[PDB]
Amino acid sequence: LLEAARAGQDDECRILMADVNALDEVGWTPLHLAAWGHLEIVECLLKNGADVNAADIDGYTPLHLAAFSGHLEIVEVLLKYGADVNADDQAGFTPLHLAAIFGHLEIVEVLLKNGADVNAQDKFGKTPRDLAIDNGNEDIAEVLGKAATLVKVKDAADQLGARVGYIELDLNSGKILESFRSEERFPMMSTFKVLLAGAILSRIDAGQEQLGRRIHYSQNDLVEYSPVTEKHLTDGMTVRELASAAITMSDNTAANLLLTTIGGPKGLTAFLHNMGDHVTRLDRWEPELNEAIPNDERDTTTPVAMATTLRKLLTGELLTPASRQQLMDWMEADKVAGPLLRSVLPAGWFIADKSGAGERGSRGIVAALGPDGKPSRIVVIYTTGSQATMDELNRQIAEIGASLIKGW
Amino acid sequence: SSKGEELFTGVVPILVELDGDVNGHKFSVSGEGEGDATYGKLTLKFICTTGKLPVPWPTLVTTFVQCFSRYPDHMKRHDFFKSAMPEGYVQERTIFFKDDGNYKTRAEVKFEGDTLVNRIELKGIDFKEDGNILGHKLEYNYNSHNVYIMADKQKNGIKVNFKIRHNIEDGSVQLADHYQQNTPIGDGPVLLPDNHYLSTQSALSKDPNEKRDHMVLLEFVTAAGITH
Repeated sequence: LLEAARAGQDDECRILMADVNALDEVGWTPLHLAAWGHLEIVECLLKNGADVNAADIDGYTPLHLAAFSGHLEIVEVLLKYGADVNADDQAGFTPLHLAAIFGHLEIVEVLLKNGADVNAQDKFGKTPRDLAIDNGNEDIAEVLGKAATLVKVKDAADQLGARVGYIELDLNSGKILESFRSEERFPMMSTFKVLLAGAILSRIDAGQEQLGRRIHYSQNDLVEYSPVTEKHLTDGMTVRELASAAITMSDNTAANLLLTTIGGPKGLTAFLHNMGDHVTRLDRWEPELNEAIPNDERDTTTPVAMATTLRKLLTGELLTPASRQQLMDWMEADKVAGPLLRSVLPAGWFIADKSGAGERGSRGIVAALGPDGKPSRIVVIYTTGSQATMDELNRQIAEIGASLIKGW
Repeated sequence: SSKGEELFTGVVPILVELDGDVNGHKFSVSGEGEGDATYGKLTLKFICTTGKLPVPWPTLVTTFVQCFSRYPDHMKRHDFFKSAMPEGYVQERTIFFKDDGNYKTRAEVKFEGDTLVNRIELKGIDFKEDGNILGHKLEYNYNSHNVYIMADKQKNGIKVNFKIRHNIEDGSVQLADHYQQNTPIGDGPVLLPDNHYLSTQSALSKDPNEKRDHMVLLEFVTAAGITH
């Protein structure tokens, strides 16, 4: 039966059935021999009860050998018959490690679909992505990075007991690199202020507004969490100062004053609709817009809508070059998002961001970020519904960030 | 499938020359015999020309000509080793002995006239003075192994990986993890294979006429792992 699969004899397999798991000097069963491209023989052996997880003298299962030799259909049937997707050889390599070393992308994807552990470590602590990088397999490294980040997004939602929405977009091309719940609505919270600032900058570009125009306001305009505007009651503030305060300090009165200039939440929604975002909507003012009532469509976006709109503001033709640089510069100077993506951002990286927090466990962030001092991707993360504490929500968002940075 | 393969249709004489230095113990070995790739068969005798070999003979088997492997007809297009002939190939290895030192080897395998010659330099470091190697605790025998071969397109060559298992006199096994690269010496085109394996077996013996320190080797190797 060992010779009947070399040199294959698929009709002999059924005839000889005999020890289905007969061994040779290297611990190969007939299944190990057939794994090198004899699909029909593999199937016969498995049907007849071959030990799908038999390990040879080096620790290789048939799935390991099929991963090395590159036979997609044999990988698939072994898994169908219960092959251990995460079996480790004597070096600690799983089949996913082997597929990553040898450059077999289609096999990487089947293994991931069948529950391969993207974070499995060999005897020297190395994951499949580490080995893909070492062997120059950049497309596999990218796939493995996204998969590890989705593991973390789903872990965050488990820990928080709440839905988590995520998208990572290429800043230059607009390509969606990875996403989760990206078409579901979430409360924007103060992340809407980036869209407000974009609308203000658009009006400046058109000659409908002036950065230096001074706005006076009174005690009655002050709402909670207005750290800059509360200090300028006597002298007022210019449009520039208000936009700075709204973006970088999340100043709520500043945002409300700027909303009035554009016709309120309805005016911001009209600006969004006119640039092609028919999903994002603002309906209420600060602070009521943070209520996060279940099933309430008011004051919501989706991860893909927000990321797409933010990309158009920062890199599109919607704003003049000077204005799109001003938006980025204000977001770069954000002062109140420390515990989120900034808390895990490595030395030399660039980030321009805006965070939000609301009722019912709502938390989120929008960001343009990248290594070497230049942004190259947009990340949007939202969650709502959790009973967890603020520190817990912050840590889960930070850990998603650490994963997408590690896998960059 | 390659012009080089025509050089291996019959019995071919072989010469092996090795210069070694393990933990500062310098030694040399000369070998001679013949190979018959039609059967995947090598027959060789080695002599230590510097006295007693300071490491066990079995530890040098893999260092002492994979062009003599039998490639079945349907796999001839995957035989890198013969395709590089007669100009030959460089074969480089690191061999890590578990819980012990390592060998680093560089060899050239090529025809010199009608003879296939393997000329090797070997450096060994970090061996334990009473480990299995310098303490001569390995049995005089040899196991069967699987040798894994993959193309390295960027180097116009191959990468090879496998683990050798050396029986120890107390019933344990000394592992020797082999990392290998082969690159052609010549400029002509070579065959770069799909991933496959070789199956090996080796028998060690002694020449009853020989008083010098020596090893007689009979080895069979067949390639497999590619279908039609």
